[PDB]
Amino acid sequence: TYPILIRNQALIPQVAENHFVDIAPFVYYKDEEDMENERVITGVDRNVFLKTLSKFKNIKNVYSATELHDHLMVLLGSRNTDVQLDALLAYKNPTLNKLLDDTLFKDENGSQSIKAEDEKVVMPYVLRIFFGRAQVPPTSGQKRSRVISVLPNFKKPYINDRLDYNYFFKATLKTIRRMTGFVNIVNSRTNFPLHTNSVLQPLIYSIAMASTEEVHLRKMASNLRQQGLKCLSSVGNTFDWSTSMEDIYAVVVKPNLQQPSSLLRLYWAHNPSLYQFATATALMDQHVKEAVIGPII
Amino acid sequence: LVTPQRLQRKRHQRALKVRNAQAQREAAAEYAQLLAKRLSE
Amino acid sequence: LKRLAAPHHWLLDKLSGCYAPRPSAGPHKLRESLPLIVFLRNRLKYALNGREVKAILMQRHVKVDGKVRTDTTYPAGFMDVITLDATNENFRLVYDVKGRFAVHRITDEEASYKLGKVKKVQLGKKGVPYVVTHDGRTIRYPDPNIKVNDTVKIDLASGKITDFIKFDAGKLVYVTGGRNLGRIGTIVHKERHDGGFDLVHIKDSLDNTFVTRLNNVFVIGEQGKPYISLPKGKGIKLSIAEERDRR
Amino acid sequence: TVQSERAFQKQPHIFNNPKVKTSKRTKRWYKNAGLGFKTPKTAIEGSYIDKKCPFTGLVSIRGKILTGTVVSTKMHRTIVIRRAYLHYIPKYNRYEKRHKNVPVHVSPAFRVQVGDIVTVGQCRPISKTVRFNVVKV
Amino acid sequence: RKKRKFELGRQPANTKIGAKRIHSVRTRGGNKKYRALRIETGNFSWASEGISKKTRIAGVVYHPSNNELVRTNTLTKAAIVQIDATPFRQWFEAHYGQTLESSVESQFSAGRLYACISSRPGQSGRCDGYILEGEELAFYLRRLTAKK
RNA sequence: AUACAGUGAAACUGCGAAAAAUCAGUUAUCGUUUAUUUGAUAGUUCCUUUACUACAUGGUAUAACUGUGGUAAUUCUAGAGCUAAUACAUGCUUAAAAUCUCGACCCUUUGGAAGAGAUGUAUUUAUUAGAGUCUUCGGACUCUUUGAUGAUUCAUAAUAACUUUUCGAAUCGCAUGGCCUUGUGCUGGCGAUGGUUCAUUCAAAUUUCUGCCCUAUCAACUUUCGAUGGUAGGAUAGUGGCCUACCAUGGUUUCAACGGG
Repeated sequence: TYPILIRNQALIPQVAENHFVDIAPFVYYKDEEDMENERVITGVDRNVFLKTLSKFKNIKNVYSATELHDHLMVLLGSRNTDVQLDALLAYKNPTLNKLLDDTLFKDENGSQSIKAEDEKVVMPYVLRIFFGRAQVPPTSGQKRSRVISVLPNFKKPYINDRLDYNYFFKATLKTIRRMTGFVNIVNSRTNFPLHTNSVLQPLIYSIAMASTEEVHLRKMASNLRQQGLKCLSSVGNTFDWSTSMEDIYAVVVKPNLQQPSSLLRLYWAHNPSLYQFATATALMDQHVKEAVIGPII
Repeated sequence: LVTPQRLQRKRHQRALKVRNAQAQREAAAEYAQLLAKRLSE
Repeated sequence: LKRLAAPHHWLLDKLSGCYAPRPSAGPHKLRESLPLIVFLRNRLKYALNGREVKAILMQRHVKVDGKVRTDTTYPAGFMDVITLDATNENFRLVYDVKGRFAVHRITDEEASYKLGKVKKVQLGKKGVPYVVTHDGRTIRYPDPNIKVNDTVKIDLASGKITDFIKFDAGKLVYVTGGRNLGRIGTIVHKERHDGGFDLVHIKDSLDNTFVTRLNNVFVIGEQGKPYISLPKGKGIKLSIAEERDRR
Repeated sequence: TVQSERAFQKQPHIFNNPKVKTSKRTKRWYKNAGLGFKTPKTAIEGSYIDKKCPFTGLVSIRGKILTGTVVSTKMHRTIVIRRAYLHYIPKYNRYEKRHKNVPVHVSPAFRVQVGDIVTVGQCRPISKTVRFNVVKV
Repeated sequence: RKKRKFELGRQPANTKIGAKRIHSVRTRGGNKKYRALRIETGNFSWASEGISKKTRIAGVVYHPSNNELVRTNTLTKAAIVQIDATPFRQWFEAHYGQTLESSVESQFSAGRLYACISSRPGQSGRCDGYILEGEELAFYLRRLTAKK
C-alpha cells in the first residue's frame, strides 16, 4: 500500500484512479498511507466536489483516527488551496497552519475555512501540556473575537456529535463527544447546540447509570457547564423538554444542579421553575442549603 | 531494539516516580498531623 | 593545586613533598573540615601513602554517615560518623582541648545517628517548610518549633529527625571554632547584640565565664546528660601547669 | 510639589484600584530601616516618590553606621559630609588633625542644615561615588 | 567566569514595530537572554479588572527620555503606546454586561487606548504593557496636553 | 551464543585545559554568577480518540572506513558513497488520568462510600495575601489562622495571560527473581549518566573603611568628547554615568588637591 501510494505520487488514467481513490476516500499502515495519498492528491468535477468537502473535513478537523495532526492540517490546507482576496486569505491561513501573529492578524468561504483551520490546529491540543493551555485560550479568544463564526463552531461541534430518539429520551465515542461538549462549553445555532449538548449529557447519564469514572467526570463537567450556559443565556419549551428527565432522575439525588435550581428561580425564571413544580426538598436538604433557602424564599 | 531489558527499565522508571510520589504524599500527611498536635498543645 | 600552607590543625609532615591536599566541594567549609586522605594517612595511620588510601576508599570499606562516599578529597568535616565496617570502628571526629580533630571509638547504637546545628528554617516550594543544617542536609517537614541556631538529631537510616534540643537559657552546649575551642556548659549569661559578637556564656567545673561568636557555638543537650560522648575527660583545659603540679 | 520630570514618578508593584476608594490614593509602602532606626511620620505621609529612600524606596541599610557633619548642600538631591577625625602617627608625637569627605544620598523627607550632626548608614551603590545613605539626623 | 575590563559597551537592540524577530544572546551564568528586534505584538493587561491579552501594538506616541524614539517608533520600557482595545472591550462587554471608568469609556469608541511598557524587550525577550488607569491616566492625559 | 556480549586500533561523544597605584586586612552582596561535590527534589506531554491511536520506544547526518587525486614538502587537502549515539532534531507516556477534600447515609467505623469540587514547573508582567463558663473532676465547652530577617517589594501561595521555547529520562552495566491470567503476560533489585528548583560547598565578581617615600623658588585641578548629582532609559550575569537624553553647575583642595623622581 505504501509502495503503491509512492508510485501514485510518482505519477486521464491518473484521474480515473483518482476517482476510484475519491470513492475510497469518501468511504475512509493506514495513517502513513493516508498521509502519502494526501500528499499525492494535493499535487474531476463531481468527485472533485465530494473531495472538496472531504478536504474541508480534513482541514476543519482530524477527528476519528487521529487528533489534529499538523502535517495532516498542512496537507489538507494545501489540497483546499489547490482546489479553490483569495490570495490574502490563503497567505493568512497558511501562516495560521504554520499561530500567534496569524491569530492577531485574523482577529465568507474564507471565514468558513478560517474557523475550520483555526479549530483544527487548536482542536483541543491537550489538557495543559505547558502550551496547550495557551493554545486553548488562543482558540477561545479567536472564537470570541471573530455570529457566523460561533454558529459554525457549534455546527462543527454538532457535526462531531438518532437525533429524534436523542431529543425524545458507543461508550468511548460518547466519552470523546462528552469531552468535546465540555470543551465547546468551555468557551466564554443555539437551539441545535443546546439540543446536541442535552442529548450528550442524557446519553452520558444513561451510560453512567448503566471508563465509568471518565463518564462520571465528563457528565459532571457537562452538567456544570450546562447550568452555566443556562445562567449566561436566561424559550421554555425545549428548556422543559431537556430539564424533565434530568430533574426526574435527580429527584431523590437533589436532597451545580442545586445552583441551577436556585438560579432558575429568581419572575420569568419563577414561572419556568413552576412550570415543572421537590422545591421544599431542595430547601430542607449547611451554607449550601442556607443560601438556597434564604434566596428562594 | 526492544530487548527485554529496556521495557524493564521503563517499568522501573515509572514505578520509581510513583513510589517517590507515594512517600512524599505520606510525609505531607504526617507533617499535617504534627501541625495538628502542635495546634492542640 | 595550591598548597603548603594548609590549615595547620591538620598537622601534616612538612618533609612530605611540597603540596597538601585540596578538599573538594562538600558539606563543610575549607579550613574547618578534614578529608579522608589526612585522616587515613597521617592522623591514625592505617594506610601509608595516598594511593593506598585510594585503594581502601575504592574497596568500599569506609562509609561516612551511612553511605560509602568513595572519594579521596571528600571533606567529611565536623560531627559526622565514619563507620569502618571492618575493624568494627565508629570514628566520630570531634574537637579537642587544643584545636585538633580528636577521634572516638563510638558504640554502634550511638553511631546510628548524628546531630548538627541548623542554619535556617525556610519555606522551599509549594509551601513546604524545610530546615537546613551545617552539613548541607536540607531536610523537609520539621517540627515548626525549630528555631535558628538549634540542633536536630538526624536518624541516619532515613534523613528524618528523631529529637531536637530547643536551645534557650541553660542547656548543655559545645563550641567550635575560635580560640576558646572545646568547652562545655552554657549557664552564666546570654548576650544578644544586633549583628553578631554575642554568646551564651559558659560555665564549667572551674566556672570559666567565656564567650565567642554565636556562629562559633552549637548545642548538645541537657546538663550532665549529653547526646555525644567527648574525648579525654570531656575536654576542659584546666591547666597543664596545674596538672603537673597535682599529678 | 511632587512631579518634576518628563516621566511619571513611579513606585512599581504597588498601585491603587480606581473602583475602591481611600484617602491615600495609592497603598503607600514604607519600611523600618533596622538597627533601631525608626521611620518618621513625615516620611510616611509625605507623598514624595524617592525610589532610593531607605524607608520607602528600594534600598535597604546594613552594616556600617558612621557619624558626620554637613559641609555643603550644593548638589541636586545629594549632600556632602565631612569627618575630621583625630589622627596620630608616631613620626609626629602629637595629636594631629586630618579630615575625611564623602558624598551621601539625601531624601526629601528630611530638613538639611549646614553644620548639624548627621548619622549615616551604609547601603548599596547609588551613584558613581555615592555609596552611603542618610537614615537619621 | 566574571572577569573585569576598563571601558567599553555594546550595540543596543532599539527595536521597532513590524516583522517581529527574536535573537537569543549568550549570558554568562544561566538565563540566556533574548533581544527582540522589530517586534510587532505584545502582552497588554488591564490594571483594575486584571485581564491580559496578546495584542497587536499600534505605535508608541510618547517617550519620556528621548523624543526621537517616538519618531523612529522605538519600543523601550515606560512608553505610551496605542494597541487595539478590542479584546479588552470584548471581555468588558462579556463579563460586565454594560455593552459599551468615564475617561476609558471615552477612549473605547475612539478606538485605541494608552498603556505603559514594563518589560525591557531590548534585553528580556518580550514586551508587556499595562493600560494606564487612575492618576497615571490623569498625568498621562496631561502629557497628551504636553504633546499638543 | 544467527543482534551484540570479556579483548581492543581508529574516530564520534562527554569533561578539563581561563608611589592610596599593587596590596595586607576589614564590611556587605536584602547589588550578581553559583559550573563541580553533597542533601532534598516531578504521576499532568494524546482524549473535534470507536471506521482506536508511533511508546514493546519513531527520524536524519555524518566521523573513523572505502575510493579518486593534487602536492615541492606535511599537524595541507577536494570530490563521492556507506554506518552509530547520553551527537543533532523531534516526540507520546494506558484502572486517561490519579490524589485529597464534603463526606449525607449506613454500621458501627481505624470504615465504604453514591456524587457536590480541585490538581505541574519555567519565562515576562499586573495584582492580592505575605499581619467567660459547663464541669462525671478526668477534662471539656471554639478558639482569636501563618516562616525568617535589625530590616523588606524577602521566602512562598493564589489570581489573569503571554510563552518562536524550558524541563517533566526514546540512555547504560550487572543479576535474572516473585506471581499465574504459561503469555515472550504481569511485576522486580543494585547504581552509571542526564535534567527542574532550593540549600551547602568551593571559585569568581564588585563594594566598605585602617594603613606607605621626598616635596608649595610644586596651588589650583577638572566640565573637552558627562566634570559633579537628579530622573527615565539603553545595558549587564550586575548596582553604578558604565553609556544615551533633559534638568542642576558642580566636585577636589592649602590639613598640601595637582604635578614632579
